[PDB]
Amino acid sequence: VSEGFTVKAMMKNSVVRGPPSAGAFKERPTKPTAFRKFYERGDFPIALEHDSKGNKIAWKVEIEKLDYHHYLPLFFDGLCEMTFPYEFFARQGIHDMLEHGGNKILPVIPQLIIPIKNALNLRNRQVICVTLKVLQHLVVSAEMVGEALVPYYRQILPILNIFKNKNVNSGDGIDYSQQKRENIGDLIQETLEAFERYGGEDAFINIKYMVPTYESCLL
Amino acid sequence: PTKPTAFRKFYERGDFPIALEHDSKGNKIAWKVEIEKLDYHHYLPLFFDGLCEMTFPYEFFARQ
Amino acid sequence: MREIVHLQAGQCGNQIGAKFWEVISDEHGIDPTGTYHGDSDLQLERINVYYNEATGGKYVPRAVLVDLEPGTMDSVRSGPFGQIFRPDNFVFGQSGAGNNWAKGHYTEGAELVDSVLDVVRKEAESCDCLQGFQLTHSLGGGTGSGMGTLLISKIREEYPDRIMNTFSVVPSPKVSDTVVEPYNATLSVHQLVENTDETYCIDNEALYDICFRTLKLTTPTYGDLNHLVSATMSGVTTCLRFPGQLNADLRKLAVNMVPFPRLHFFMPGFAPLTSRGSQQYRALTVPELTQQMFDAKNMMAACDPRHGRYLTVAAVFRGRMSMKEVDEQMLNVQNKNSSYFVEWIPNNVKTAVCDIPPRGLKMSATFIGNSTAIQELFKRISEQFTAMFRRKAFLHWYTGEGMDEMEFTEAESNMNDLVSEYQQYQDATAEEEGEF
Amino acid sequence: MFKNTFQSGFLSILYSIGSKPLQIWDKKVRNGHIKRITDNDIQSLVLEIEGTNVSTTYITCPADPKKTLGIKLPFLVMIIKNLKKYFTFEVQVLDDKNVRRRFRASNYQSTTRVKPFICTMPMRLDDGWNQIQFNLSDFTRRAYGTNYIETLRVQIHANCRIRRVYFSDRLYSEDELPAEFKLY
Amino acid sequence: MRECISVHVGQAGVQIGNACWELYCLEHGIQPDGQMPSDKTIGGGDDSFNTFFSETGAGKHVPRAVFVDLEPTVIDEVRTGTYRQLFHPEQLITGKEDAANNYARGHYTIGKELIDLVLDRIRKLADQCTGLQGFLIFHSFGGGTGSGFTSLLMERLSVDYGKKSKLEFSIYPAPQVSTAVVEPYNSILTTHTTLEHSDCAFMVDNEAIYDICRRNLDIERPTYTNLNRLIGQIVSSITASLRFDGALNVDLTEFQTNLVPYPRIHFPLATYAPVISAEKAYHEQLSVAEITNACFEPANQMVKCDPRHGKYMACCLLYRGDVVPKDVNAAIATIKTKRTIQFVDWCPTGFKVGINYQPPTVVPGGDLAKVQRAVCMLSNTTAIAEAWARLDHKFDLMYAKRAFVHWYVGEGMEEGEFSEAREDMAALEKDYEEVGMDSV
Amino acid sequence: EIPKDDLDFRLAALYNHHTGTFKNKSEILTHQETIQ
Ligand SMILES: Nc1nc2c(ncn2[C@@H]2O[C@H](COP(=O)(O)OP(=O)(O)OP(=O)(O)O)[C@@H](O)[C@H]2O)c(=O)[nH]1
Ligand SMILES: Nc1nc2c(ncn2[C@@H]2O[C@H](COP(=O)(O)OP(=O)(O)O)[C@@H](O)[C@H]2O)c(=O)[nH]1
Ligand SMILES: [Mg+2]
Repeated sequence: VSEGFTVKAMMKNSVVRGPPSAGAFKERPTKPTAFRKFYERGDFPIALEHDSKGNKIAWKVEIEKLDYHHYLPLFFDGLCEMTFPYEFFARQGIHDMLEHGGNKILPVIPQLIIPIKNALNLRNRQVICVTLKVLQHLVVSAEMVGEALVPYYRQILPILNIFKNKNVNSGDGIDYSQQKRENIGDLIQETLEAFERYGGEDAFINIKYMVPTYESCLL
Repeated sequence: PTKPTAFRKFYERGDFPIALEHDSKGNKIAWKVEIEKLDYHHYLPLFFDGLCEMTFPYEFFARQ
Repeated sequence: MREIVHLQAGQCGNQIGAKFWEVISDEHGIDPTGTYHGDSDLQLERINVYYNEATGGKYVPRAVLVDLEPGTMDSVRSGPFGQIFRPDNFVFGQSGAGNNWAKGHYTEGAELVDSVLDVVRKEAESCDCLQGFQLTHSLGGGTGSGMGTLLISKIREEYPDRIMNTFSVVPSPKVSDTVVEPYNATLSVHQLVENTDETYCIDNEALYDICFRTLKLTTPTYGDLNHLVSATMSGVTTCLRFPGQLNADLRKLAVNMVPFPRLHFFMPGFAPLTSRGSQQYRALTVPELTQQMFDAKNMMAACDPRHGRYLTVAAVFRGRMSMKEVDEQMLNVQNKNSSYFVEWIPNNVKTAVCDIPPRGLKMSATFIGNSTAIQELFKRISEQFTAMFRRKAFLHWYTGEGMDEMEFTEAESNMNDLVSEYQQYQDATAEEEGEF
Repeated sequence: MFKNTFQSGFLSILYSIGSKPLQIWDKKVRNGHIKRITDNDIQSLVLEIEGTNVSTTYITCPADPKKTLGIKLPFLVMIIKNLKKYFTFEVQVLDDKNVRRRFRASNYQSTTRVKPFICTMPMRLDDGWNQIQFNLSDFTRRAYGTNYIETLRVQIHANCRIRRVYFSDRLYSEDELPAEFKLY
Repeated sequence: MRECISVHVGQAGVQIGNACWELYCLEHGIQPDGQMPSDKTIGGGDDSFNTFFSETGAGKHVPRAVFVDLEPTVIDEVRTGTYRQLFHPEQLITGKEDAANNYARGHYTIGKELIDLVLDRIRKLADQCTGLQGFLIFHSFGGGTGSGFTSLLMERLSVDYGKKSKLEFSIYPAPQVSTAVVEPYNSILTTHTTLEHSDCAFMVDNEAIYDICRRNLDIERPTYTNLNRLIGQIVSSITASLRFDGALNVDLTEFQTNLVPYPRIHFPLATYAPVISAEKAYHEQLSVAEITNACFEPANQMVKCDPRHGKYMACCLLYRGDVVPKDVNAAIATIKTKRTIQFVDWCPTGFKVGINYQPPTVVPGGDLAKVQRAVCMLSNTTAIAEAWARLDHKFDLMYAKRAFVHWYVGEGMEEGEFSEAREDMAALEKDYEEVGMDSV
Repeated sequence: EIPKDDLDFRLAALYNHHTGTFKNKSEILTHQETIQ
């Protein structure tokens, strides 16, 4: 019945009411993206291979010499989608764009922070599985992406910060979800040591600045 | 009146290579190592602690 | 032996530090012309934290005053105590910013800052051991705010092991003179998170609400509001200037309130504020400093602390007081209201006492309480700014002055940085995985 | 108490491939967690303890606080991973003049202090799956003028990966070891 | 020739000093200026002052103190307050900027800009000595140079002076009341360095002294004057066996052999029984039996730590005044008859008793009364196990999310020196369990 | 049951010295015989 720093709630009997709530750990409303608006219009050279082994993206052009200055900031633009077809070309396209080719991923990563962070601001628990799988794959399948991302932990790490410790507390209980990577506080760990392992020197400071419980391994 | 010793709590553990030849002549302790190269610093004060034994199997190992 | 240099920014900066120096000069007993017509020795023990000696028995501040309008800051000499300043310290431009932070950053502020830094080095190598500097400004205009960003961002780069206080008037939600307020307000704070690590965020409508509902003035002016803010500016750093039973300098509070190196936007207050008709009738005890100082009415910023969680609390007291009663009031409030106060800090309040009160008062106290209801100021600044910036309202007097358009887009997510950080440390739990 | 146990050439008080491994040990978790999977090269499940703090999350060996395991064997061999974060492990002893003395080896100490009950030493893990073979009856002879009788507890705190905790009556070369006790 | 240097570290250590150095100039006849009056003697001579004071030719007494500090405006209260000329200027040595409530600033950043000068004055005070018993230090475990430079003060004194009886008094930070937010980081890092280097150590909370001034002396609203007046009476009685001879004698060495059973257990906990105000002092006759009762009583103890939750290991009593040894032993044996007062079964003897002859002196402006006889207790109970099992969690409340750690890690050290510090309280807490459990 | 006033304060007075804070005299000595 009480409210706070008043003449009430200084009584010898009272029940106080604290703060209402906070917008952390709770899922956010979504927004219309741009991959929707450009897939219906029809510029994408993608179709859907329907194999016996699963589903794969069919390609009607070169994957190597694509215009990645248009496209790489347009599939992270549609990473934030949960309806079935639209998440599939977004997730499966990004892997095949990245493992092909080279010597062009350096000047396009300045323009990717807006739909990396907006993929992560949503507080949903399957994109944070998916978008934190490619951040390991982003750093590996290129050369010298490490030294270009070292002033870029100030903008993407606050959302690894709140969720870095997400694990399972079960004593001798065997788990069965280690096949897929559902468990996020696992996946936030080995992504952060993947940032420090690459990036050269002087990047061990720049996670300790941001996720404060960090311990700079790999001397 | 007596109190239990260190010999009793070291035979149940089982460091000693003592075993009992129940002879028809009598009773003699078998030795599964040479008696010369035993560690007498480690052993001679310990069998003397079994000297305060009255019940059967431990007082025999002390005396013999 | 711990000197400090006062640097004031802009028209409101020179209006605030013209009455702050009346406050210091009257509490150190010195006349309008400069001389010590005072009756103590505690008024000339530690006067070298602020003042400085001339030949013939005069004291001058270590005050350097910056402005982008020529006729503004030579109306400050014409005040009562306005001739105590040495005239070399006055630095002023020719063509003003025009209430635009871009004109105060790139174009017209970048040629005054060399001369400003020359006077700053002259006033800052003179000392014994320089503790720090002070800044005073508002985040509505451009001469104050754009220069106030540029000079702190190029003063920390050469004096980095020093302390650097900031007084910021953040713009108000529901009273708003300047139409182009949110551009300046969301472009200044990413400089003030990186550049100061110490900033007191005060607000004009909260300064109005005290003068309407507590002091009950029929007609408050900007002199009365400036008199409110300077009586907190003094009481924060008394303990440098006066002896204490338990004392605490500015380095003592700066290490203590800030848990992680961004979380430094604080909300002042002042304890025995009383109407003139109800002044004589009301007692002054330490419960009647604590109840009035923690009160959500008598706060000095627009954030209501009942909409969040206190991160750390200060209190600096002035008078002759008893340490048992001073140290039991904080415990009484903190365990009697214990859903606000943060869980993983077990005793959250820091306290100091000083012996020498303000003039005519038997006791006083001052509040600096780091709360997590500062998320709301950032959220409403972001809302008005992105509402204007979605259809690109007034962009060209900032964009024809040498700017990219994506500096705005990064200067909104350097603000959504701190919104989510203050939402993290407010909902963080004593035992983890209790809330997922 | 492992009193009527025969206590042969080897003895083991935990293993990872088990219906219930942490059956005798008392688990205590605070700002942490426990699970059962971590496997770099060997396809075999492994216990987990980690939390941000190196002191609250632990698993003590006697579930009863009073009961003691009396173990005579001169070594103490564990198969525990490296992580490049902290670790402490503790095993206290009993010596010839009937006194309860300690031995702590953690990652991050500079030099060893010797004191009546407490002696804290450094420890350096190798890069791979290290297995450590610990010397009990020489460390109680260098730090004190004692001789060894038994070791009574084992308690392991934060940030490691556990499989096959055991003791040894002597030292073996790795070719001498039985195949179920080997590293691989 | 029995002599001891005094060290008063920190702005809180100066406050302790001038309540304890006004106390000594009344106990002898020394004036504000350091010379006794030509007429108007106070007692019979015999160089009783010589443990603390020292003599020039012309007839002056200057103390064997050194007031070390980093905060230059608290000693300037002493440089112009009434005891202006009692000291040299060279004993009062102030820095330029404080540690600013960082032990790691006081240990590594600032403290060695004032460690050459301390160990040059210390040699000049202690080479004119001949029979130096030890030193004293006075501090508090909240602040920066109370925590930090005192660690460098004594680890330097461990190797410069070898084995002298470097005594430690302290203030341990209270359970609930706390002036600071960085408080438990200091006390778990400074207890780690006052294990190896102090010979004995005295804990006293500020919160408990608040309780007895409110209830025994019955002054509502005490101040920090009335907390340092009481600490002086306790320090007075420790060294009273060294200045004024008595029926029994106990020097500093005969505490250390007699209180502390093992080299990590040197935390006694004190009280002083007739803390009685003068409106209700002179009415009641105050026998030596019923002041032995009030030393044991749990409300009157000086740390929030009562021995009803553990068991005593050794006790040590310091009687003064009009006290005869037959009546001391009549009340020692009464305590041993009750089952509520639990003595441990490796001390069947239990007690150490000293009787001196001089009644405790009384200060003007102070708040107690002039009583014939008094008593001070220095026990050593198992119940100190709650004075770290609270500090550990209150430290671990913060450290498991790394609050405030950037203000010490950046200022000259590394992250592991916190986790080597909680381990020793995870070792000390089991020792107080170990030496308390009964042998079967 | 009590012999003296060392034991009247030290019977079941039900005051933890570590846990009671800022108490008066009368709330220290509170035996179980006054509660029920
Ligand atoms: N008993 C007692 N405690 C005091 C007194 N003054 C301060 N304290 C305690 O001192 C602690 C605060 O740290 P300080 O000792 O003042 O720190 P310092 O030694 O002065 O050095 P700085 O940290 O640089 O100021 C708190 O525990 C206070 O309760 C006093 O006069 N008497
Ligand atoms: N808080 C406060 N604000 C003031 C005072 N005097 C003027 N202002 C503010 O001054 C602002 C306009 O002047 P300003 O923008 O600072 O001029 P500039 O510094 O040259 O850009 C308005 O938002 C007023 O709120 C004062 O005494 N206190
Ligand atoms: Mg202090």
